[PDB]
Amino acid sequence: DLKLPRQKVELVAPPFVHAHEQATKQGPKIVEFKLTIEEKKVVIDEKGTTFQAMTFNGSMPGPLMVVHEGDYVETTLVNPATNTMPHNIDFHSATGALGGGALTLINPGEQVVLRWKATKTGVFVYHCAPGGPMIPWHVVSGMNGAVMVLPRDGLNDGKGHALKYDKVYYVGEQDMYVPRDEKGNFKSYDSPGEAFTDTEEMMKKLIPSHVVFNGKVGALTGKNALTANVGENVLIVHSQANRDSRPHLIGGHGDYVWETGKFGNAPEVGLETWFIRGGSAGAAMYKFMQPGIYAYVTHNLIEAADLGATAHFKVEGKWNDDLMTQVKAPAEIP
Amino acid sequence: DLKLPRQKVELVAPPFVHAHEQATKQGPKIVEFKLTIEEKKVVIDEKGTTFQAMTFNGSMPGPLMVVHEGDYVETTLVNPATNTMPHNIDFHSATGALGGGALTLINPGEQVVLRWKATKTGVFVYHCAPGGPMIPWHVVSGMNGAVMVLPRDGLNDGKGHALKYDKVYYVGEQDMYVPRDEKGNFKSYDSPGEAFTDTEEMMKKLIPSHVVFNGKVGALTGKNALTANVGENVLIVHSQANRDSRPHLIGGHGDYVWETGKFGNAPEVGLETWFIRGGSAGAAMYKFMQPGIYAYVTHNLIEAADLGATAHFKVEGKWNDDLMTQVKAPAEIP
Amino acid sequence: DLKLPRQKVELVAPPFVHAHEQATKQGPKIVEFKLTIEEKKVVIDEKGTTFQAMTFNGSMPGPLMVVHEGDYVETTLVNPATNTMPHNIDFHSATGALGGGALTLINPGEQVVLRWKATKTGVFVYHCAPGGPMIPWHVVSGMNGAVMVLPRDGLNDGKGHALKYDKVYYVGEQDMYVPRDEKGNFKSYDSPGEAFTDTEEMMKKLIPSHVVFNGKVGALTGKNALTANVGENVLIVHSQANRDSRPHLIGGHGDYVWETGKFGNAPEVGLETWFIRGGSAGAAMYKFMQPGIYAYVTHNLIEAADLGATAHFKVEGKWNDDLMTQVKAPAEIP
Ligand SMILES: OC[C@H]1O[C@@](CO)(O[C@H]2O[C@H](CO)[C@@H](O)[C@H](O)[C@H]2O)[C@@H](O)[C@@H]1O
Ligand SMILES: OC[C@H]1O[C@@](CO)(O[C@H]2O[C@H](CO)[C@@H](O)[C@H](O)[C@H]2O)[C@@H](O)[C@@H]1O
Ligand SMILES: OC[C@H]1O[C@@](CO)(O[C@H]2O[C@H](CO)[C@@H](O)[C@H](O)[C@H]2O)[C@@H](O)[C@@H]1O
Ligand SMILES: O=N[O-]
Ligand SMILES: O=N[O-]
Ligand SMILES: O=N[O-]
Ligand SMILES: [Cu+2]
Ligand SMILES: [Cu+2]
Ligand SMILES: [Cu+2]
Ligand SMILES: [Cu+2]
Ligand SMILES: [Cu+2]
Ligand SMILES: [Cu+2]
Repeated sequence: DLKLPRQKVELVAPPFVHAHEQATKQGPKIVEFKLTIEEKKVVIDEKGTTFQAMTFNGSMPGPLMVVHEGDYVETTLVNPATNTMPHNIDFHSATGALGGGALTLINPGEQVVLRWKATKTGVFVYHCAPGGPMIPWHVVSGMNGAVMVLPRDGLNDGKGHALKYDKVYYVGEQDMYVPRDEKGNFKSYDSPGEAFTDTEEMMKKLIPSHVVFNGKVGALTGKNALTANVGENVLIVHSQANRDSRPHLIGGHGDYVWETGKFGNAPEVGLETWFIRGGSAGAAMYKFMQPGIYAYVTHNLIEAADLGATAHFKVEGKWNDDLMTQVKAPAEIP
Repeated sequence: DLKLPRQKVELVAPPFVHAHEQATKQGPKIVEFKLTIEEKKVVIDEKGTTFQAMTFNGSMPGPLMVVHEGDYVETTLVNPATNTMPHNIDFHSATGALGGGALTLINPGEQVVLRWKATKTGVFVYHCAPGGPMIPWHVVSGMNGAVMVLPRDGLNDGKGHALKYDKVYYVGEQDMYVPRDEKGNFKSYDSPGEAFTDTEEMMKKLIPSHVVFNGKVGALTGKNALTANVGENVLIVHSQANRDSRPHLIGGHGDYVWETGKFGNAPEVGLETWFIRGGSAGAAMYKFMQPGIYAYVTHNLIEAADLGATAHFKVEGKWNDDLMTQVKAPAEIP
Repeated sequence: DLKLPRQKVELVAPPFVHAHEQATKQGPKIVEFKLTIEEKKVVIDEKGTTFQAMTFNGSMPGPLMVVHEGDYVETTLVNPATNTMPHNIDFHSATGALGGGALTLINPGEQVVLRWKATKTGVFVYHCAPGGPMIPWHVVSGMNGAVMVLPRDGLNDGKGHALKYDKVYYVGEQDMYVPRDEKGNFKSYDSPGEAFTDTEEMMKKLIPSHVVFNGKVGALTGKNALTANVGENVLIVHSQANRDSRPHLIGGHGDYVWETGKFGNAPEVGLETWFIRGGSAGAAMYKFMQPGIYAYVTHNLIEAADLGATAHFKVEGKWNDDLMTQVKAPAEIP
């Protein structure tokens, strides 16, 4: 029925985001994406703890999909025979059939093609949701990502002005539940199925062992720190499919923040810390003013420093002594 | 002193809501309600776990009371001699005397009549609050409900347009704390008083055993699923008197959401997931676009799927293939 | 370089706030503050539990600093040789160098002078953040306070009207993690260093033993209840540097609330309960209408009643029977 132009997107791994337009002169298109599910054992911390992950496209989070209002998003979801479990996909951006979940349940060896019309603007979670107790399990095993639906005129501040970002990053936060043995060491398992009983028991107690960005402690640091230059406006999309978070850029602010993540609402301005409700994505933009290292955290600092939820930015440019200066370096008290 | 017309309301059990006007040509009235407290042992899950509940009018949540701005709400609170504990009522909608709590403490065998002027619009929690450690205990035992204070002109979108709902449901969410024995089985108790010591010990650790809607796992499913038709605008009032929640309609959205619950503020639009602060009620309206089953959850999916916090909607009407379609059913990967 | 007038502030202990102007005709100044760090063992509850606290200026929270937009805040941070640990300060109001933390690390025996320009309006957390796992530890040991950056025209309602408070209080909420011995009694320690291992183990489990205002159970009660008169507009600044909170004034409302705490955004109106994201300060103003006792709580009522997070207001004036009246005192049921 649907006679619109087709455009393929090459997805890229988080925290990066596939190339896209903000404001566009294009009309509605059918935008084609492929997600291939991968179950895999991964390392989640610097001590070598392992984890039975379940992923879209091999990453935690799944990649960010970007379209415009009124596009049709046509996803080929692939569950190779090398996986063990059925899977599906639920888009919080979509209308009907449990977000798509009721139309996309696929066994290992199968694929399905779902299309949904992008009638709601904002950033939104997508996640697997097979049914029943498998829903939380697949999500907290890593099977969640996000999609961004931009207005065709790009972003605005609510107050008629365009808000154009120079770059965008996607920070997906994952609560993980790794059981411990009697000795107190984290357990390792041979399969997701073997991990399930212990993992569910822990899940129901509601306290994660790890809270990470991009799948692992320290993922968005060192070589893989986020970057910017003084003067650049950076959009940071943050999602959490199961559990609340409170993002904060240490040494910066949220200049324009959509904490509930939906562009039909004006952004709030000048925030210190914002709030991502579990089951949602939000977004914050900041124009960097100072060079140096920043930490981007959830501001439960226990989670940030001790459970894994810290990213860095390394920012280039000239220090601004008007905004901040060390008037007197550390010295002995007179 | 107060010479206004009197109107009696027949309360109805949640999730339903007693008949009322949205916009009205009536002026202020004294609106009369009766709440009769019932302490009772109830079943809270499909395994037969029992629970020492304390209720207004026999239900968890207590029933939704609906009035208009500037009405006077005159409540006869009754504590029959068949109960064991003192009780009272605190309305977050009311001004003075700890919300009414300091004027309504009644022993078994007593009743009291409190009137308060509805000067604040929105949805609001009411709950028992006897004093001290009994406050949390009575609340988490089930002694909470909500009241809705509508503008006399009905609801609006902030942007001069009326927002008229076709039906309203009240979802009261309850965190419950049922201790376990050494074997790991939930305990049963002969009285609320006998449950108290174990229950308080658990409460202070801040992790519920169950998180339910309408008093029990699965209460708002099967026969008792919520219903709608494609084209109907449904208001969903959600309250949580003690603990945060993050509502989400799976396959839908919050078209207009007052997550802090107060109609003096414009609604937010197009939300995926919203946030009910513990100690509050909020409200979301959605116009259904697709038939079929929806789940309405808190989007901590562990809580939703594993601890009890899932409702269903069954929606009648015609499927819209423009909004969503299964382009290719599950098939073997080529 | 900076040739502006200098003004010294004499800080005062919370919940009080040093004298300041709301609207002002002054231009930018360099506003001088001194904070002297004190590590000390304190009592945190009415049972005599002790706690290894780390403080700015001897108090939990640290004192509220008040300036205006475009002022420069020049803080002398002093770490006397009588302390054991290094410390620093991070202002969420400031731009660059991890909020100042990267420019203020001082060993016992040292002091440092940091200046930052107040370019963001609102209430903001400040806290110590030495590095790594020490960050959460110093914060949850008490090393956090707040700063308020007022517009030069004072506060407004977003809708061109001034919002002038008659008094302001600062409620700093502290999550505390005091381990228990095998017997189940809270442990005491001879030094912060000796407390660290047990305290970190508990911290990572994310459940506080105590949640207090102004450093101790019952701190803002009795002699030290907050006060008001009917007719007075009271601003209540609330901060939580590590963990969410949901403030509520029992028997009142938030007439004007900036829950995210930033004055570039209009306040919300008529709230029952608001939400302070961990890592932030927010503010609520209320004009008292009724005399008597109010409780100001976090509306996790377990936390409020059982873990320490209750303050009182004692309010003088004339009871308003229009707003609320006891129509019939407790009596036997007919
Ligand atoms: O930022 C969204 C917010 O801005 C307002 C204007 O106050 O509308 C702007 O954004 C809309 C969505 O992009 C545009 O359609 C509109 O033309 C533009 O003024 C609000 O209505 C909206 O909530
Ligand atoms: O939806 C509430 C929001 O709308 C505004 C207009 O932007 O006011 C509307 O609602 C008021 C409350 O019902 C009415 O009194 C008013 O006349 C109407 O325009 C905002 O002021 C308010 O925050
Ligand atoms: O309350 C802040 C809110 O109000 C608006 C008007 O709707 O702006 C007012 O506040 C600004 C900050 O103090 C002033 O600069 C402005 O002149 C005044 O109208 C909004 O723009 C703002 O979000
Ligand atoms: O801003 N520091 O946690
Ligand atoms: O929207 N699904 O959890
Ligand atoms: O408002 N009482 O918890
Ligand atoms: Cu899956
Ligand atoms: Cu979901
Ligand atoms: Cu009671
Ligand atoms: Cu209450
Ligand atoms: Cu310190
Ligand atoms: Cu911080």
